[PDB]
Amino acid sequence: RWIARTFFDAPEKNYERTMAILQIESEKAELRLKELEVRRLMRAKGDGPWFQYPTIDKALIDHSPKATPDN
Amino acid sequence: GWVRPDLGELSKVTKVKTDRPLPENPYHSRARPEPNPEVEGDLKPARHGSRLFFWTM
Repeated sequence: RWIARTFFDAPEKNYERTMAILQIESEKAELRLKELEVRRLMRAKGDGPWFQYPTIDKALIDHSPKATPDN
Repeated sequence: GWVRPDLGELSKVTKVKTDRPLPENPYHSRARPEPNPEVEGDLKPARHGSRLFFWTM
């Protein structure tokens, strides 16, 4: 009684604690495989935010009316 | 007649009317790039931290 109650923790506390750690690192591992999937896909699709290599900016094209002959 | 215009003959960019409707989509005028969706929405702290081989928070 003395030993157990003062120095230790119930199989309750430890047990459910392990339940929580398995929650945490579980969902981590899952989401790691997710990000490997994502970044794997991004170089092919180039859709989303991660991989962007800036082209030349359209901001300056000089739309102004120019020397008439053409273009 | 014909008064001579001299130094005021030109520049002064002229305004003119034409019956023909202005050309739209001049020269090639292709389709648009279908731009990429911009990042939106409130974002909260990340989940459990660096996610690395270890190092939680």
